[PDB]
Amino acid sequence: QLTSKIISKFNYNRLAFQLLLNEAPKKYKVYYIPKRGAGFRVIAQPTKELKNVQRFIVSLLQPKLPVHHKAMAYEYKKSIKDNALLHKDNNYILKMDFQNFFNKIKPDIFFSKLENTGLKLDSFDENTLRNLLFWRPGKKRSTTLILSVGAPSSPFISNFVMYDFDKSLDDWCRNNGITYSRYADDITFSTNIKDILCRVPKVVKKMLSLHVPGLSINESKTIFTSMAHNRHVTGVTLTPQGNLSIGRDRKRMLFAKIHKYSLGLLSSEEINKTKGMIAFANYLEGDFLLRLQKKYGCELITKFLMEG
Amino acid sequence: MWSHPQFEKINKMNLETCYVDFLELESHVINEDYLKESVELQKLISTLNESKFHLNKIGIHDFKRIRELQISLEDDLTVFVGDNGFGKSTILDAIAIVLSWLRSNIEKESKPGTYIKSHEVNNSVDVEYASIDANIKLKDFNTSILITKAKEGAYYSRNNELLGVKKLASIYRLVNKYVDNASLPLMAYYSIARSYIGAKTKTVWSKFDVYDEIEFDRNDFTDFFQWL
Amino acid sequence: FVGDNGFGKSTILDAIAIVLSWLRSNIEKESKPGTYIKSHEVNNSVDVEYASIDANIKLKDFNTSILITKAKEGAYYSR
Amino acid sequence: SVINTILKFLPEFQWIKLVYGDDDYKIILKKGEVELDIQQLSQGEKTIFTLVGDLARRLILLNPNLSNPLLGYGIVLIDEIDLHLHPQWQQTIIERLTSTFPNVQFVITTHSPQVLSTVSSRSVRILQEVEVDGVNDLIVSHP
Amino acid sequence: VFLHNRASQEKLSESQTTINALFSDIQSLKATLTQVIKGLELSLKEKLNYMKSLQSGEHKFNNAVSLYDSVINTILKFLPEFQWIKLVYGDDDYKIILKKGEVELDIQQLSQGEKTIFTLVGDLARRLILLNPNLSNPLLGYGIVLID
RNA sequence: GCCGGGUGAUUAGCCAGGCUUAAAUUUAUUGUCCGGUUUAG
Ligand SMILES: Nc1ncnc2c1ncn2[C@@H]1O[C@H](COP(=O)(O)OP(=O)(O)OP(=O)(O)O)[C@@H](O)[C@H]1O
Repeated sequence: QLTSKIISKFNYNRLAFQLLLNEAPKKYKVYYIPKRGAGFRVIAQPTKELKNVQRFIVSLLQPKLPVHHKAMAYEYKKSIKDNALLHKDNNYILKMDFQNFFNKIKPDIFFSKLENTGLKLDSFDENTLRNLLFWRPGKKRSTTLILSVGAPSSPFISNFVMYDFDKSLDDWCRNNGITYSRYADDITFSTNIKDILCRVPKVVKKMLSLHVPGLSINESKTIFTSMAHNRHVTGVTLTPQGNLSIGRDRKRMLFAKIHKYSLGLLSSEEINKTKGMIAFANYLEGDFLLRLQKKYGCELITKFLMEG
Repeated sequence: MWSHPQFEKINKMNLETCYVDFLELESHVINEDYLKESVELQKLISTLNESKFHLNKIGIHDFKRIRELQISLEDDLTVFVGDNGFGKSTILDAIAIVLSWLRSNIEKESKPGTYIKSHEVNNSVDVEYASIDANIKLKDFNTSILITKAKEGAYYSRNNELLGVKKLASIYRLVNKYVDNASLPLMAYYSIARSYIGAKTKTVWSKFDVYDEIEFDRNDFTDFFQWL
Repeated sequence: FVGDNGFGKSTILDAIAIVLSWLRSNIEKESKPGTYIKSHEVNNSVDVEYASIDANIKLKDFNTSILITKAKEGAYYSR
Repeated sequence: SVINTILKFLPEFQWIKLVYGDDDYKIILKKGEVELDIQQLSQGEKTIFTLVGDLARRLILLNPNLSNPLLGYGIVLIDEIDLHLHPQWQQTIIERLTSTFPNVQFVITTHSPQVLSTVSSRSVRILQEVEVDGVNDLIVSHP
Repeated sequence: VFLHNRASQEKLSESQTTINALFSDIQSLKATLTQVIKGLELSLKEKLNYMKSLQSGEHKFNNAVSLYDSVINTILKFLPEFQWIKLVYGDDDYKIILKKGEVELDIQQLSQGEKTIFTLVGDLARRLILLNPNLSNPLLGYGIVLID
């Protein structure tokens, strides 16, 4: 019973909750955000009244839906660093990604997967769930529902959906000495054996067709790389020695910013700008602050840190 | 193909950054003399001029006979050797298909090009669609493009990726606007139908008449005579 | 219309003929195309980019308006 | 420049002229000691005439500002370059095409071993058929 | 197409009194005409020509199926890669089906190499089979052929 | 041999000036106001 708990928690009468149930799939706002380079991107976000009931639903369903341990996105106590620590000691790397990953998830497949787990729900639960977590673009007669992004409940649903695909691909890659990992809609493989990575594009396609109908591979974003060129995994560089790094350009970015700060020629906005980047770099590396102290002295760094 | 507040990022001398800088600058000044004499226009023109057009690589999946295959092309000369029925023509039509969308978007934006015919997809049972991908490198600037078609009778959709070509075409049109006699790239295709070779008294010639079609056939010979 | 000039009073009638054609087409069938402005009819001056025609139809107190425009080849913006 | 470019591929001719007839224009060649008309040429010379003339017209039309318009950029695709050409002309067509237009990318498909005797090893791709994993497929191999 | 229809009707039977059926069809056409006029008259003459099959009545050793097999094996002699050729009826129309390896192809999908050979050989044997209607092996007549 | 990648140190410092190291034809850095990770008030 889920409708009763929601009614009790938010103190909704029968009529108000019926109205919210009817008008829920249309309380979204569409807007554009700039692109790094040239272009634009389109997002859709719900209202404040719907967001805090979506978070409640997610908190209610979290301890009952299994999730594979190879997905390092939107998970507790996991991040980019734990994703990159898997491939930090391998030579050859291959990267692939999907095509319109989020809007290919529909309530038919969500309820099909939900029925297989053995959890039984009444008609009322199915009706409330369908009308609360999905978006309806187009006119009022569209009768099509997609998840979208920018909604607090989409990432968990997507992670739960791709469980079978993760499980089946894992034990196929393990038997051939290949490391595998997925982040949102990005998939990475890495290994040391020569001429073994040319066979996986057909395998992933067969798995995608067999385990989750509808999805497909964007074939224009496939990458092969080795130790003779640039290597990075989701924004962190891998030196040939086998250590994580941020890149030489950013190191000289920060060294020059701090040197210009020592002469008192930095605006107050750039201080808050650089402090976050410094903290992130220190977390990624573990020895950035020691090098800075060994170069400029602890007195100046401490004064800069306590500034503002 | 739009404007931005010019996110700082890190220092670079990419052609894209010059394009964005010029777009940001032109949104403020109104006098055309200043724009026509600004240093950003000079930087954009010099970068566009010294860059050399060069197609980098191509890949084919499930198109005609070829099942899955990737090629890399040299920047000056390439030759394919084979016997009959080995898909020598298929590669050429694939390249003409991908180049047609760039040809179309220069005349006028958001104009469609050439699609995949319904009888080109592979005849095997297990196929579902066909795709072609490509990449164009302007010295240090990279673009890519994907064209695909789903097999008739299926019920799963596929789209095309057309951000790169539209963005590249906008640079050419913007440079063509502020320069009197700007040049354009040359694209041509000499199919096996050159065998067929064997008026209203046109008076005006321009550089956009050669962009009517990518292939060579029939009336081009007639016009050559009138031009000569 | 009275007067002599090089542009010719005929061309104004042609403009009206273009507009009415669209009205006729839509009556025959929904969203049927009409008659477009060909590229060679745009002015040849160096300071032009597009050509347009604006018309208005009155029916008692019911007002409608139609705009038809075409841009030169290679224009940065389309209409 | 156009006339000499066309004459570069046909060494057996002397000059090309445009003569105005009473009601029409005529192009007159001269082979050996006999004047010829455009309709009295063989198939091979017609093919070369049309190919080179079209390429020169396109290049000149696209690059008006250049002092020498034959130096533009672009890409050109040719299928079965050896149509209606004897082996004597087959051995020298490639290097003349590359010498006349030096800044144009070329993609060419061929059928005969005569042309293969005059191409560098770094620009040859050879197609093959190989059955792998029970499925027949096409491969490309560098020499 | 005509040679195939004759092959099916004549050698493989499945036609009963074909001449009588054609005569009845012509009678029904005449009744409809009594009940576009030039087209109807031409169709009536065509029905009479079909009813004249009994008048022809040869069914000799060089029957329609023998000619069909000779033509098919003649074409297949020049194309070693292929396996079999057939004529498939579907959607109220006829189409040609070729088999190569493990994939069936139509006629539009061939390359120029086999298009030229198929056209030249088919036309040459068409004229040989057509202008010598008496020889036991029709590819034994006389003539002169010029090829450039 | 050559070219292209990795970066501790160096410099009124995002340019440059030096020492190391890596290799089948084979990366050209990404989306906020949502989600999870880092720091802080
Ligand atoms: N839909 C299809 N499915 C399978 N094979 C196909 C299909 N369409 C064409 N083919 C194959 O394509 C082959 C011919 O391809 P193509 O014309 O590219 O080769 P080619 O002979 O080298 O070319 P060209 O002579 O035109 O220069 C045929 O032998 C046929 O088997």
